[PDB]
Amino acid sequence: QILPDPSKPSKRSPIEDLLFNKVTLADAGFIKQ
Amino acid sequence: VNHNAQALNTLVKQLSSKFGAISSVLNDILSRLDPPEAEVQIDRLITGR
Amino acid sequence: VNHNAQALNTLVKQLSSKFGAISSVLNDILSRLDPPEAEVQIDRLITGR
Amino acid sequence: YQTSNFRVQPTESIVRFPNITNLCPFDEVFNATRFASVYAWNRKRISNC
Amino acid sequence: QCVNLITRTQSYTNSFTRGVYYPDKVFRSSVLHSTQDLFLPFFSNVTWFHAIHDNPVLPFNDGVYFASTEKSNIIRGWIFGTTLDSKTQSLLIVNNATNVVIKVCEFQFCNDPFLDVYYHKNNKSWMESEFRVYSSANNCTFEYVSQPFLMDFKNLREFVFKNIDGYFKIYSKHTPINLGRDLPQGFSALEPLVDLPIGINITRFQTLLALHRSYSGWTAGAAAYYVGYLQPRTFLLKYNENGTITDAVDCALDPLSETKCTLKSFTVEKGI
Amino acid sequence: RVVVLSFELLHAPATVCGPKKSTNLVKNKCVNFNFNGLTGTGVLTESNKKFLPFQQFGRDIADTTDAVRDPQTLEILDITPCSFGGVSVITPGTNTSNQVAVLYQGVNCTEVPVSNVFQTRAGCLIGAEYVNNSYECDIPIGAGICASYQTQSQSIIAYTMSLGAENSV
Amino acid sequence: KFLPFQQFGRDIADTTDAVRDPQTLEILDITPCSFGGVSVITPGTNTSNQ
Ligand SMILES: *[C@@H]1O[C@H](CO)[C@@H](O)[C@H](O)[C@H]1NC(C)=O
Ligand SMILES: *[C@@H]1O[C@H](CO)[C@@H](O)[C@H](O)[C@H]1NC(C)=O
Ligand SMILES: *[C@@H]1O[C@H](CO)[C@@H](O)[C@H](O)[C@H]1NC(C)=O
Ligand SMILES: *[C@@H]1O[C@H](CO)[C@@H](O)[C@H](O)[C@H]1NC(C)=O
Ligand SMILES: *[C@@H]1O[C@H](CO)[C@@H](O)[C@H](O)[C@H]1NC(C)=O
Ligand SMILES: *[C@@H]1O[C@H](CO)[C@@H](O)[C@H](O)[C@H]1NC(C)=O
Repeated sequence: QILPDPSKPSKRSPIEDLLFNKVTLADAGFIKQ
Repeated sequence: VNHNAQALNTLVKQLSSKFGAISSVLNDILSRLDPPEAEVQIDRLITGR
Repeated sequence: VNHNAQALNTLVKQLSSKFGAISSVLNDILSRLDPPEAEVQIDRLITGR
Repeated sequence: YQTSNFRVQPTESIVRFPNITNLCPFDEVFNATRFASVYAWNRKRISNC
Repeated sequence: QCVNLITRTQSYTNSFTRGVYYPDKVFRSSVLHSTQDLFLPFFSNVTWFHAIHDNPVLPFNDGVYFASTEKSNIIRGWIFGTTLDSKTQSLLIVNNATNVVIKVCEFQFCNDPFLDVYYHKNNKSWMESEFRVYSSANNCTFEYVSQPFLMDFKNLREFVFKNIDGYFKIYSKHTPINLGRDLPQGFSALEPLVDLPIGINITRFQTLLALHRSYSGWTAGAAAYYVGYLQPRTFLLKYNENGTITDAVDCALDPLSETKCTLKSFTVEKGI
Repeated sequence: RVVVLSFELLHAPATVCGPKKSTNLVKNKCVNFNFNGLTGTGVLTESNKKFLPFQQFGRDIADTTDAVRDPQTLEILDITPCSFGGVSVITPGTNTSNQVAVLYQGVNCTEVPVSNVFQTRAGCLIGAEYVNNSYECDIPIGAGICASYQTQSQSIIAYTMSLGAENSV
Repeated sequence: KFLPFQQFGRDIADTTDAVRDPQTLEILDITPCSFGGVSVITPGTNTSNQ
């Protein structure tokens, strides 16, 4: 649950995937604006 | 995240506040008035912003 | 405690200062003057406060 | 080191307004089959055109 | 000619959440917008008139909400103006089932303004005359013609009239309803169908009626219509993805509504 | 024959006056536009927004105009602001070299003109040559990218930084 | 207890809080009328409208 998940594209853990889904990012527009 | 977003929104919405001047949009201040008397309004907008 | 009390007292004392206006009592600016000047004086008080 | 800012400047101006359609012309007042005598001089109101 | 409609059959009813319109011509998507404008407050007192064949005098009071549910076109038009004694301009709106006619010049307006139909053989028939609706007309600064307002179940017709800065604005909606429980519970915003640069002062108004003749016959009918008044209030409107007002909050209705306007959201979490 | 025109400018709303004309609509180009007295500047683009038939503008959550309806062709045009940004200069010390690179922060490399042009997520990087290597960060550029002064003649290179030497215990 | 020549009464922050009545020569405290914030206590609208 805490080690990186290789199946997914970004090598995040299941808990880190949940964390990134659960926080709704707002000012992250960098490359295309 | 929210605190910064609302600080930015306060900053943006404060652009459209005349700060006592005859209007907030600079173009109207410039066209309506001559340069000397519109200078006062522009300076007030500048100090407020 | 003392710092909080000092800050509040300074805030209250700032009300009885003219801030360049010809009076510090809004009723006086209203009664003794006319809109095209009382309005500006009141706005200067508002900016100061 | 952040030395400056750049802007893309607007190349040209465009102005667009709705189709020029509803005109009551003056052909009805100049191409009249017969005018009116002075003591009974004809008069027309022209509005919303 | 001037045979009067001596009838009011006045009643009173709840407005629910009816007279919401679009306050400007700006598209907005998936947004909550706070607008301070002249609205018909929620759950206000709307007068419910029944007219059968007096005092058709009504004020304007910053604007009017009008509604009707009549299946046919017994309701035709409206008379607007400050004083109606042919001194100053008086707006008049009339439907003839194929277009709508708006005039502005002063009219006599015999004290029971109504139209009559009275089948003819003159041209063919059915000219729906006007002779004693207002008798005379002169000094007509404005005039206007369009596709008729009163188009086409139950078919509720809602209109909002207001008068700002020389502009007479008319919003409306045509909502077909089934239960027919007078003003239904739900939401439906009124789109701005007309703006007229008329520049006159409106303070009183009245409606207009059809009254076919039998064969003065003037066969009796019944027309039921509601009138509410608008005053300045702050509303929180909810534009969906397409730009439609799908919901609204009246910020001075109750404490929860003031909270909703403060949080600028339609859902409030537990707290103080 | 005599005709006299008499003009009333009474305080009622004005309704008779001259044509306003229209000039043509330049899309995909930062123009200075005016649609029915709604003025502004920016790049006009075709849009799939669906206004309601009475709606003429589009507004943003911050109350700025995002779209217009063309008053002649009933078409919705998105408006984006022109392409401002910041300009940073990347330098090894002048004790080392007088050669520099320039970063145009947060803009596309296509619209650069106000030699080794690279598109980072921090902006358009000019004068640095991107390499498929990884070193410890020397000069922080932006989203994972650093710059350094390299040998193989000396030049300014841009790379994705290395977090460290990999190790399997 | 005003001294027989005194008319006003002032606080530390130089605000009047007493007045001598010019007719009955009585001293009246002055208190600001009343005011304060208004807070709305709600469960979620997910739970009730009360
Ligand atoms: C740069 O612009 C081109 C076309 O102007 C576009 O296809 C490309 O996606 C843009 N790149 C970025 C990073 O904005
Ligand atoms: C009609 O009016 C036009 C105006 O352009 C004029 O040139 C023409 O001579 C007129 N013809 C007649 C028959 O009045
Ligand atoms: C109103 O309608 C009738 C028949 O529907 C028509 O004869 C009459 O000319 C119309 N009036 C106006 C002013 O268009
Ligand atoms: C309008 O909104 C509805 C949902 O309320 C949606 O189904 C419909 O697709 C929208 N209109 C368009 C043109 O997509
Ligand atoms: C404006 O005129 C053009 C003529 O080229 C026509 O194609 C277009 O439909 C018209 N649009 C409106 C809104 O009148
Ligand atoms: C003022 O007049 C009242 C009568 O109205 C009297 O009773 C009182 O003693 C007087 N006081 C002074 C100080 O004059």
